[PDB]
Amino acid sequence: QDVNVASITAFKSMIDETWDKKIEANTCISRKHRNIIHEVIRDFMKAYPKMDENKKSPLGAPMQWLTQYYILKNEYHKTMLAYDNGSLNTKFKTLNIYMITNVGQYILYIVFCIISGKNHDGTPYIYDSEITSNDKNFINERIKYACKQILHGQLTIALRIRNKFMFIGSPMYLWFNVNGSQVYHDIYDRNAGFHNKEIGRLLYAFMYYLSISGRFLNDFALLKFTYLGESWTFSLSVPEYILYGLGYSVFDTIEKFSNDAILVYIRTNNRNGYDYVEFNKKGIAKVTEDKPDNDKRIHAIRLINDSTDVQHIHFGFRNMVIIDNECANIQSSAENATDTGHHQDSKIN
Amino acid sequence: EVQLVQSGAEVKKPGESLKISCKGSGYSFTTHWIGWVRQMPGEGLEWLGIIYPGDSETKYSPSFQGQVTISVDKSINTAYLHWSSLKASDTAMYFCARRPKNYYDASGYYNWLDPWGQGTLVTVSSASTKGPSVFPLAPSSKGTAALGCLVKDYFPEPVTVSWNSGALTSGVHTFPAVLQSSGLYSLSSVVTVPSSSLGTQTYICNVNHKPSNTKVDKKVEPKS
Amino acid sequence: EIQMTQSPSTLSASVGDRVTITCRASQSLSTWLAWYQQKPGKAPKLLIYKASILESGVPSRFSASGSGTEFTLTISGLQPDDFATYYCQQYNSYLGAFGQGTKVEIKRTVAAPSVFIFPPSDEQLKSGTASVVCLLNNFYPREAKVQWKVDNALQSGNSQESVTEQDSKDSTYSLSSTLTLSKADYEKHKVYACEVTHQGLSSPVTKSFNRGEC
Amino acid sequence: VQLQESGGGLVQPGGSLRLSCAASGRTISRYAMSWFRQAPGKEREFVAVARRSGDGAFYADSVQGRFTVSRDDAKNTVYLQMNSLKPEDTAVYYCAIDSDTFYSGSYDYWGQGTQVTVSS
Repeated sequence: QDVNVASITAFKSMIDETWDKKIEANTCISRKHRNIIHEVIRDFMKAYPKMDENKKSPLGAPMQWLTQYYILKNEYHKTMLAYDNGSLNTKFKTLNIYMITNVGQYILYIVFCIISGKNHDGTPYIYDSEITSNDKNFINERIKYACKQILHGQLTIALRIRNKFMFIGSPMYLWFNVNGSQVYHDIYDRNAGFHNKEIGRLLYAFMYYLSISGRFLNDFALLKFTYLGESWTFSLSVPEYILYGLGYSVFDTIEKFSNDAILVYIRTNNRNGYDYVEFNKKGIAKVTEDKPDNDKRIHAIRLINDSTDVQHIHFGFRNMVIIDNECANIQSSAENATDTGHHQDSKIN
Repeated sequence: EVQLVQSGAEVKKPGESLKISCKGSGYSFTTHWIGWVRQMPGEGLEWLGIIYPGDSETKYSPSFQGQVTISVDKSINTAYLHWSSLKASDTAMYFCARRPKNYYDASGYYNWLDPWGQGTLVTVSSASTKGPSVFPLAPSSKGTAALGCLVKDYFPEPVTVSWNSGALTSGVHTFPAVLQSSGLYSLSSVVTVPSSSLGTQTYICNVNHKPSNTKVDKKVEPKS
Repeated sequence: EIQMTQSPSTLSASVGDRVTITCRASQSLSTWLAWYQQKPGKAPKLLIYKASILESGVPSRFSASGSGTEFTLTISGLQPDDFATYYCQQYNSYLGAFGQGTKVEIKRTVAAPSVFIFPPSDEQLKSGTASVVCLLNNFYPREAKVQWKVDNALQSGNSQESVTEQDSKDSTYSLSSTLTLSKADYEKHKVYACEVTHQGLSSPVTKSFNRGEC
Repeated sequence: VQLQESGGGLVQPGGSLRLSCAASGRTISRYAMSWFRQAPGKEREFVAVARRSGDGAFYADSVQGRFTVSRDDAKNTVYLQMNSLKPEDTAVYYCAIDSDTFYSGSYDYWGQGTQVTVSS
């Protein structure tokens, strides 16, 4: 198995640093820490990336990331939970959504749940004896439940603490047959407090975009991402909170279905701006620059064409499509997206 | 207040169609799922499937998909369970129950609500209505003696058995009927009595089968 | 859904006892487990939901706890109307499978069965079938073994049992076992025997007859 | 498979004894274990059964409230505490294994018994 110990080391250091850091009103997860989280989830997936032929889902659900049968033999899972004589597992066992007040608690709880295949209620996403089931009624619903609980749990914290910007996404494989509009309306129609402009703004932005742009756009797809067989399509600009939230990388397989220009932002630069790679033609868009370190790495795409609904153009505005590293200045809607700062940026090609 | 009222007992043959009903009152009928669950004789409980009455969305257990249809008539607050072709193995008690619209949400799961319906017994047999044959279980020639009546091959339930037109009740056991592979029921009724009474006291079982308008009175004596 | 294991299948207890029924699963159900009570001919009745919360109206002698993989229902002082069958049920599902059930019955002193055998009547033989009936009367506890031997050959698959409910007065069981043969088969053999084992019997009890003898 | 009873003796009415049966050649934790007794010129009669731990103890009506059966699975041993003894309790007492794990009373293996005498 391909086990990237580097992201386990970085994750451990992040939790040590932030364990007793109180979540205040504007507290957010830094670029470095977001990239560590992102790496951890992707490395977890890569260690045991496919189901076994004798134990697979006839619905095509990716059980290798959803069941104890696979996760307990995933060497990345095992190495992470055993790291430092199991000290993160010891801390993890003290946590639940209702008592979390600190950054490191929040990150450890959300991420260890995901890379253990556990809901916040402690149930596994899917049961082992259900791997081979063709009953879509409970297979699809279990995954909707798991996806919604990742996001709603975080909104429950944000509302209790009155925090604006903490955010970890539900990774792309947990959207198996999940309707984004229903997720959004289910959660927001049921809790008026989540609508407060000072509560859960990146969670809101992530779910809102997914409520208006479905996973598979068929003939309207302009872009397609694939990581370990999990695909996703887009026809708008793709903000960093989407790529970070879903666990996609600008180094994954990216296919263009139109001749529209895209600006693929990949790293911060040394003049307070960002460096991007431009692609134009149909076909595979391959970033061949070195992968930036966690301090500097960005994942974001601005799509340029003449047919985007005016109400959706703001997703590509510079200071919305990339998450501000100064927490209080993060943008999350058309009412505060701005498009200044381009002087500081550079086309790499 | 809240009630789920199910339709009456059914007696059917294999291959016949059947629709049973669950009438919900005292709550918001269109916004609670109705589920159907069955209990075969002497067994536990097994779900068949559920329906959301507001838009008739259905979810069937794979064991029953394609073999039953669940439906609703909103105008009369009624949910239905339908077979186009019954099997003898469909003999069971059928219950309905209601559940909140969001039986899960992002914070957890919600149980089925009380009260359930009272149950509808469905009996599926190739038999037609048939009165019992009654045979003596004669007291052994070998201070307490047992004797009885074998009540064989009747359909459908129930049979009632008295002894000596009700005068003899002490020591009577009338066993639950057993469904035979023939599709007919059979049972025994026994009574223990003093051995010294066998020569002097007359024992007669009275076997009543209302569905066939049959009453059999059978004397039980030692065999000569 | 996942397989649950409910135990014991029969719990013999007295009014006033503290009794515990257990349900286990190989993976966590969190709190998504209910407990039901069912009496003969009636619908199940909810006692507990969310693993430990009493349904409204349920008496406080009922309580329950859960760890996710192990769940216990405790009746702290059985009362006279608590003899019934109990089921756990998972409900983190659009359906929600039930456990196998636990019958809580009235405990009493051991009584070995009185055993009686009845040959087929001449009238029945005239119709071409022979029913042979074995009676086990007024015994406790419930477990018993009843074997038919025809000319000392053990029979299988040609008998059916029926058992009464616990007697309303003395709380014993009675049981019939009926051996069914064709007239032709019945007349091919001589010795018909019912052999009974029960924890209250030191040695099996056999009752038997020879076909055609009085 | 050996069963050896012990702990009998002679006691005065109102006295107490504790019988033991030690099993060897097989672990008995999986089986009900019963006590029976036989007085001269009478048939053997049931006294008590300890089913598996958790499944309970059951008693004859002649000993209720006076005798207690129990087991020590770790020691492969069963016990019969006998209190408030009466002359009519005089008998040889036997322990037997129920071979049927479903408790039908398949008593294949028996001890040779041990003598109890209650006499004024």
